[PDB]
Amino acid sequence: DVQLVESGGGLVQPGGSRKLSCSASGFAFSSFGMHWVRQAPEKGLEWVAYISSGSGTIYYADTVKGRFTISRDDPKNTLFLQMTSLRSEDTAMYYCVRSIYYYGSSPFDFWGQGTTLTVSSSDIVMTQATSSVPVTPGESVSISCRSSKSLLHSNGNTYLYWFLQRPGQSPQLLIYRMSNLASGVPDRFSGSGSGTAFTLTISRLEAEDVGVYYCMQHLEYPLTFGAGTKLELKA
Amino acid sequence: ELDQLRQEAEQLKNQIRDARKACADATLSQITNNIDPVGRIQMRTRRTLRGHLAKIYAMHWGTDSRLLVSASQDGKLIIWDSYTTNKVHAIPLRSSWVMTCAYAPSGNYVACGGLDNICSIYNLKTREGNVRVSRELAGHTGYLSCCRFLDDNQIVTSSGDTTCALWDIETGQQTTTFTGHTGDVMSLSLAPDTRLFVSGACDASAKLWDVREGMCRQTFTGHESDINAICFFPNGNAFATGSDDATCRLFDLRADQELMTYSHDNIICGITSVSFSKSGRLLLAGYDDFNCNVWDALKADRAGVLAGHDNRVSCLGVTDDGMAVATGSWDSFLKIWNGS
Amino acid sequence: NTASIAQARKLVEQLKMEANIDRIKVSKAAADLMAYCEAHAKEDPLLTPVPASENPF
Amino acid sequence: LSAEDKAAVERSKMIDRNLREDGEKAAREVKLLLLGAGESGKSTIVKQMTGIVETHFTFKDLHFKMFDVGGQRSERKKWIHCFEGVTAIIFCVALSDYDLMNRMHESMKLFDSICNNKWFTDTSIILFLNKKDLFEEKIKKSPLTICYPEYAGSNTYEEAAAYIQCQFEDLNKRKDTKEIYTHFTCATDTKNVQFVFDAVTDVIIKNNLKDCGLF
Amino acid sequence: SSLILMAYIIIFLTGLPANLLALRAFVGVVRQPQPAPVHILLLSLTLADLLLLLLLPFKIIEAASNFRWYLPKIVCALTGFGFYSSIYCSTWLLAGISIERYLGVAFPVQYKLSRRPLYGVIAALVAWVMSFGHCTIVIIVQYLNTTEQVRNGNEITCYENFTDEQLDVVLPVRLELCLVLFFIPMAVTIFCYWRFVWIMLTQPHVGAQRRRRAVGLAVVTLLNFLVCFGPYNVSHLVGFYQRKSPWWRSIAVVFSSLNASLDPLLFYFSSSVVRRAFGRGLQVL
Ligand SMILES: Cc1noc(C)c1-c1ccc(C(=O)N2[C@@H](c3ccccc3Cl)SC[C@H]2C(=O)O)cc1
Repeated sequence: DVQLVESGGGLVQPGGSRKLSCSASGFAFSSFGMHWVRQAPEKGLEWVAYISSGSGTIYYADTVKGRFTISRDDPKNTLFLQMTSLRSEDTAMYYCVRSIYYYGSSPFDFWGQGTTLTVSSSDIVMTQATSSVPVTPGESVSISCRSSKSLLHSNGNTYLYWFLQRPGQSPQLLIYRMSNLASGVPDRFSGSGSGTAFTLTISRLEAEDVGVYYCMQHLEYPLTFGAGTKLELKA
Repeated sequence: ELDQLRQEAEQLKNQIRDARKACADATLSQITNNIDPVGRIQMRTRRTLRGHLAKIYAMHWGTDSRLLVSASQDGKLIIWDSYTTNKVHAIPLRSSWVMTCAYAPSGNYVACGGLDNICSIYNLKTREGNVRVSRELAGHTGYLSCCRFLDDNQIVTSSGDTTCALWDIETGQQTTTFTGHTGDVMSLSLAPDTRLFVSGACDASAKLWDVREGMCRQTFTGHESDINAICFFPNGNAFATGSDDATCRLFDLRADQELMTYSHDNIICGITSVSFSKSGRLLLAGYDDFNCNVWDALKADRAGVLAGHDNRVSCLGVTDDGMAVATGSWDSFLKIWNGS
Repeated sequence: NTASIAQARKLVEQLKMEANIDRIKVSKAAADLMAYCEAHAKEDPLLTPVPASENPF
Repeated sequence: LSAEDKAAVERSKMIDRNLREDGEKAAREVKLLLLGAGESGKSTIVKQMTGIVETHFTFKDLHFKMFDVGGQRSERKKWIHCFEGVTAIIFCVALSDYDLMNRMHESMKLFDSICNNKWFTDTSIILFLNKKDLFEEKIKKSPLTICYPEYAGSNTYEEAAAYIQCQFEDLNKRKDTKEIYTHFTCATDTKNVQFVFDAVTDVIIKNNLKDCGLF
Repeated sequence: SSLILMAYIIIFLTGLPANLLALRAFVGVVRQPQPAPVHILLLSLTLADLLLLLLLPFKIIEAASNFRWYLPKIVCALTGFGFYSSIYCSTWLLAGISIERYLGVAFPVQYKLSRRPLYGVIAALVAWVMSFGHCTIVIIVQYLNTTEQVRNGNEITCYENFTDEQLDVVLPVRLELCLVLFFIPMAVTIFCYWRFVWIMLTQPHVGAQRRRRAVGLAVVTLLNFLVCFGPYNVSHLVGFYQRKSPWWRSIAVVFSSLNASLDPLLFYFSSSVVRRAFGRGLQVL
């Protein structure tokens, strides 16, 4: 059973330091890449940092570059994120997301539970549709998405990822590479697109399918999540 | 009485030979004289794959014509990415004496076997990032020789106990046992319809079996040494047979007799792998002289020589779309050949 | 002993059924092989080389 | 290359490091093949150190791998090329089987084929003439005339054992490049492992000179 | 001096083409799986020999001019620096190969268990540092003491005519190079080959043909070390006693250049007959 537990959250004064620990159990941590994604209260998702399997390849977001440092302990199966010079804009729920070269891509299938963190006081932009779409069971819903730069690479591969965030639950990957379906995802989800315009179609709607949909691009690094589309029951 | 039964066997053999001669009107060489010759075919290596630390004994292509699996004596199975020359996976093996490998049509499983008489099957789509073994098939006395995948639940396995068997994934039991081979069988090829297969044994005989029942529908003879490789024709009612001598024979299921013989005086080495093209016009066969020879499947005339290995070629492979040819040898090197 | 008798009768039954099967002429079988090669010749990268633009190696 | 393409390339390089580490470690282990004929003292030397049985032991900080292929029950020449390149070949021949067509003639025939095999034209052969204790109690009554008819010596163990060893010594035609080591062991013997260490030491010397280009 | 010119071209026309085949063969082995420490030393020796052969045409220009001619001053300093330092680099590299050979027969178990390509890199780098470091220190002091300072390009030693004053500093330096960069490798090479020969001769389980092809090769390699690199460094000791630069140094350099051409031949072992078969087949085509 794959499990990711995050600990090390609490009240932090501005300008202080704190360490976030994400424990990995039930899978090979050494061969799995790791990502840190934070969600501000009542806001969307944004990438923070990523560490490769061999810890020799590390990237950082522009906002948290320099102040934030990430490290991993393969024998202890624990991910570490040491933070310095915490501001009031860092108040968010941090998620540790595993990644691996799977099916020719690097999906984000499993997401951590997350931990609270409150501080008391050239990039491709992905534009989403309206963030308030009233839906009813039994209907078909299409969610649009746009990208400033074409995601179609020279190898014929389009780097698009679709995520579902249930209310009170960690985000779950549904569609990766704009055409493939993640494991455990019902077949009702379909994805299509060409270059910059993308859409996601659901054949049959269910009461458990509500939540907020997010779109992210893995073209360059610099993975910018979408604004977010929220689906709510009409009744 | 055993002597009377033995004499009756010769009478039945004579009747079969008489029937074959009656149906033998002309020869494929006589009918192919009016067709245009293929000519000279030049093949150049494109991607060379390295990383094996021992001789390569088997190599099977995937359904997508992009993923490649190779087995070596070092005890590791490497899943190669042909397009970019990358290692998708490296499956360690408990036994470093394997001589066969297989790729599932769906790509979810990879099978291997060797002198341990166990056909280990590994899962590639695990929740964890590692490749975990799924089932260890036991029950064979002789050494593993070849294994082929019909679906995700059934696998046909030929061993050195002069007996082929069909296994199950969920339960490690022999669903169907094939008996009738008097010698060691070291190769096996499956039909496109996944209903019949041909096994080449050490008694210079090729036997056609049926998966559903298990009896031998037809038997093919003509060779003078042990048959090391066999491959079904694209169409489905023919196959090419290569033995330890320096000749290759093409047999027709409907004719139940040898069609055309590919041989030359300049070759005195056996064939370790036999493969066909997508259209079936090109016959590719490996050899022990560190060379791979391309034969015309209709005219018995050589079209090209694939000489790029410093050791004996042990395995051959052609993709599903026929857009590439992979050749493995004992020099721990894999090469992909294509035209221009 | 009985092992030889059992083996001998099994081979006789195996050979008897193999002999009594339907067979077609060699020329008819040879023509079918030629027809398949000619029909699929245009879609054979090995026999007919493809340009570098469409060649993925 | 794209973002995920670089990650896939890096993953392949990580496997290359693992393959190199495993290959280097495997190159430091001496590979030995056991080819006893009809359990002629084959199991009495394994304890003194399934189709294939692998026995691993360490002597003088050197890792040894012993492979037993007596249970294959298949054609020998279909897999004898897989073991080509081993450090040495360990051969076990009983000495009390002369009285019991003959059990040593099969051993002589089996020894003749492997010793003259193409894949083993330079591999050292370590003959292990065990069961010498039973030879003392058997040669007193039953002589060697039954096994070998062209024997002119007496029934003494000193000269009869040499005759059996000699018959196993002129069975190879490539005497100028391949050497056969012979030893007389028993159940109580404890120096059998030492002899194998000295036998493989010479093979390492030849390999060492080959690597440096001297030979 | 007439025959000095002739010998240089013979080395150049034979050592250079043979080195490229040797370099191509040795480069592949290092890039081949599981390289040996001796193979790295062999590759380094070929590179040092190739460096010597590259500057050979500069030596061909000399000993054949009519005084006179065209020749720069910076080129003289750089050509002499590369040519002579490569001799000392090859001297230490050859001693390294002799060390590996001795450790093979003497300690086959330890050599097999404790061999890594890293040791070959360190052994080569010691030869690179010792040979080039001493020459670089010599070259910088020359210009630091010359009237033109703040540079290291050198303005002396274009034909090695020290008239009456610089002899007080070259001879102590020449003695130091011979005693350090030559005698230390010479002591190791002689001792290692002497022990190796007396070990393989007394080795019980070695074929008669193997011994002849092994002891003979070791003697030839040892003889080449004492003949090619002998007169060049002996003159250093003779110069100090005679208080003058010996006049026969030019002939001694030619002997050192013989090692660059002869070394590929020493490595042209049984694979050579494959080239003869390859050459015979090429002639047929
Ligand atoms: C004069 C003077 N003033 O300070 C120093 C120091 C010197 C001085 C100059 C020359 C030498 C000298 O004999 N060499 C040196 C040299 C290296 C590179 C290029 C040319 C040369 Cl000649 S190493 C080989 C040897 C030679 O080539 O035979 C010694 C000392």
